[PDB]
Amino acid sequence: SGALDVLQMKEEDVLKFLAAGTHLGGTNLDFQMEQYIYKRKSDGIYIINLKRTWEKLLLAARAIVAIENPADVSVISSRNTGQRAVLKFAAATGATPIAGRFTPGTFTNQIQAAFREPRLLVVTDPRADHQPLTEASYVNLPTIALCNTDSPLRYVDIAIPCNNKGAHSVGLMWWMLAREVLRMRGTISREHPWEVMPDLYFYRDPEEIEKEE
Amino acid sequence: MRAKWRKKRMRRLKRKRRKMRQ
Amino acid sequence: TKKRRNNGRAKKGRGHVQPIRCTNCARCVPKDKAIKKFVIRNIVEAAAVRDISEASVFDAYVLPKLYVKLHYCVSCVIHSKVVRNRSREARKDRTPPPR
Amino acid sequence: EDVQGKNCLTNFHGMDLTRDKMCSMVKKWQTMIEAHVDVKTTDGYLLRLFCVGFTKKRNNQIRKTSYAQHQQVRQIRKKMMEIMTREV
Amino acid sequence: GRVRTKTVKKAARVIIEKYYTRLGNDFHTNKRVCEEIAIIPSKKLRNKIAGYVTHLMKRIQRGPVRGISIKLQEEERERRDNYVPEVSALDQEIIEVDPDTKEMLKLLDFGSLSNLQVTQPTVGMNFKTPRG
Amino acid sequence: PLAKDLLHPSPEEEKRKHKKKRLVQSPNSYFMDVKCPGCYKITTVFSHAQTVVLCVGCSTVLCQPTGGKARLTEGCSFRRKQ
RNA sequence: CGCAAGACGGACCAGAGCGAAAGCAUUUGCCAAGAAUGUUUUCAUUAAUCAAGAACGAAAGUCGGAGGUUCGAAGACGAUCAGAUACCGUCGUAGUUCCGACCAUAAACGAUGCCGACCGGCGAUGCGGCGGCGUUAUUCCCAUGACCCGCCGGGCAGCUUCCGGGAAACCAAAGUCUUUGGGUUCCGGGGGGAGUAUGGUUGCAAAGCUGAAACUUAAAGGAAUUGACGGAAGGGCACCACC
RNA sequence: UAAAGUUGCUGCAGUUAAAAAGCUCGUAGUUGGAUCU
Repeated sequence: SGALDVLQMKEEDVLKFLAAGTHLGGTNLDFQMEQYIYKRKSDGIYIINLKRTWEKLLLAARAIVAIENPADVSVISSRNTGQRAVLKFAAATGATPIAGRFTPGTFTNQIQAAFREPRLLVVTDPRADHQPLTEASYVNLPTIALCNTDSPLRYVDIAIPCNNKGAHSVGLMWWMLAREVLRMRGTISREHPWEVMPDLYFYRDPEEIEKEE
Repeated sequence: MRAKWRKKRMRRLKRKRRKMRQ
Repeated sequence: TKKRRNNGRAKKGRGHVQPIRCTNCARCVPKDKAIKKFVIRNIVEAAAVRDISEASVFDAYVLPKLYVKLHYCVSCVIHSKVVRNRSREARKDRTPPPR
Repeated sequence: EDVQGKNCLTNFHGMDLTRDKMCSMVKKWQTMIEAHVDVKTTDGYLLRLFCVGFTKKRNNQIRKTSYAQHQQVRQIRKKMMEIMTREV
Repeated sequence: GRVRTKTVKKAARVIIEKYYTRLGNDFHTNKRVCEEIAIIPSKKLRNKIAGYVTHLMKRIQRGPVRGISIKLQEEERERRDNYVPEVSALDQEIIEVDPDTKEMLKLLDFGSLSNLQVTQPTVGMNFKTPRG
Repeated sequence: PLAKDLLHPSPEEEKRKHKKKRLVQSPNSYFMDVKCPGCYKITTVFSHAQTVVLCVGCSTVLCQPTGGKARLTEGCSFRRKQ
């Protein structure tokens, strides 16, 4: 953010965060995520400070924007909660998505069909996307992760403190990352709300899709 | 040979030897 | 080479543990090292439950159970197949069998 | 005690719990407190009452084991003995 | 046993993915189309491939199977990926907020918001599973 | 951490520590002035007093020794200094 | 149904506690001791490790005196075995128990000296202290006891380890080691001969402590890797197997 | 004699390869906290 008034977090962002439950973490706390939480509720849940969340999201957006080729940014989600959000982020931003199983050796085995050498690496959950995070330590690949209170920070260079468990929170987090990346690039402005609503990134389980239709 | 039994045999040898020596 | 970190027993911070006798062979085995089974079994076997129930003087008697604590040496516990040998990695699993 | 009219007349001679009951109340993550007194009644009968009590886990206990400390066990045993003596 | 080997399984998967248009549910029609659109060098293997194609057609008529990526089911799935509700699920008139997160928002310079309803904190600190 | 500041620790983080492990050690104890209904004079009582403190104006004990802080009897007002 | 003897103290009993170790579990009382915690108490370097010396030291064993239930070296029988006088079974003596006096040895083991610093994380657990929503118990005014959520100190443990180290197994110590020095005690120098001979010394004895050499040898050994094998387990298979 | 960092003060080793005394006191020995311009 840089303390700029233009990059400050608005009331609409806080409304979205509270509606999605992004500020609500887990009952456990990683010792490297202590600087991002605010307090622990009477039911043991740690509250994630949304100032720090916005700061880390803007830092991650800066890191993504610094990658000149958008395709050199890789977005990963093995869990289905963040899969559709990852595809939407890649479509809007231009990054290369890996939704589902991450084949081991994707970054290290040059004699392989699905071999790619990204310049940046973004994952929905360090604990669930541990394979690409481990392989990023073989190819000098910096990593951005959406980290809960209990997320491990090994090989994570920019941890965005957020609830990565709930579908609403994951979708909102990926949507805001895409929106901030686009705003920093120049495409779409920050004077009027973005035309894409956050629910385009939310995961819909089979029960939900059957009920809705 | 088991070491315990080797020690036992050596001890019996010493017992006989000290029996014969006065 | 050390096979187990706890030396196959559950003794920490003490010198001596009183021995017990294996229920099969009567071997003197330390209580911490011994393999203990607590068997809570119905006195009437499941095949005979219906026949005993019908011949009962009292309706709704709920038959009693048997409470026997079993102590085993390592040899007899392995032979009886209460415990089995495990891999070097699965040896560390202390969770009781889910059954 | 005596037989008249081909009826055998009995008296209280002892009381006990069934083996299954006692074995069922002895669980593994609690303290069992036992006490006994030799106390005479007012008609010359000398009794030896045995009392057993077990430590209870609270309805919101997260701790696996509920153990009374040694002084707590001694106080419980003293109360057991006092109550039995007062009641006999 | 009647386990189909990788040859017939993979041939059936490719035939279904590539010519899903022509294949149906009948063994005889599947046999004929499989003979037409593929060079199967044996008739026993052709019949095995056609039989597994019929089995997999029954499989995919009842939902999506992971080995085959036919264009119609992919189009349906992608259409489901673009579904957007009329009103955002985050557009709640009232958001229930605990007192501690309200204090955090106060420290966050967001304390004047009227969408927030302060809920009673749970007076029980019983949030951990009992040990054992 | 890898960059935690030791010269300027947070006050809560210093009250958390052991009294000897703080940057500058300081006791967890204090002295209180305890008023009794049976008297008027000043009775300064150590918070961790090991003695039975008696009010000179009555037959009422002021505090009782305990493994830690002294147990002040109900009905006495104590004001802590420093 | 009782009576009498000795022995033992099940379940509760836990990778729980205490003790320098050996070791320690029925109630109650007495006697002396002890760690940790708390302390804005006192003294003010009184300390660490330790040749010489000293206390304690499982079991077995020895000498006296009791006791002698059970088990049981020795021994006597009975047993499928080619052959037990082994394993199994029935008996059974010293012992096993207690009181004195010896003995001073164990895989007496964490096969890891002690004292002191620094170096990750987490969840528990024992003790003491401190703080805090709430739930439960003694007349309706409070502590306090049992829970609950935490913090601090010591302790028994549960840990990756690409901090780090190792030959590795593995070890938050077995780390802070060729980037080698915090203090100090004991102690090893290829395998055998050999913990033997001899001398001394202790002991009633059994034996304990200290303890060689001639000679002999190219390996012995540690960790792990693949195979083979197992009168080892799990899952399958075969009328060149069986049923 | 060097090689032998296989006598190690520089500079070895003692969980499993050879190895920490069963344990604890203890005298000599060795070592010993801050602080004076």
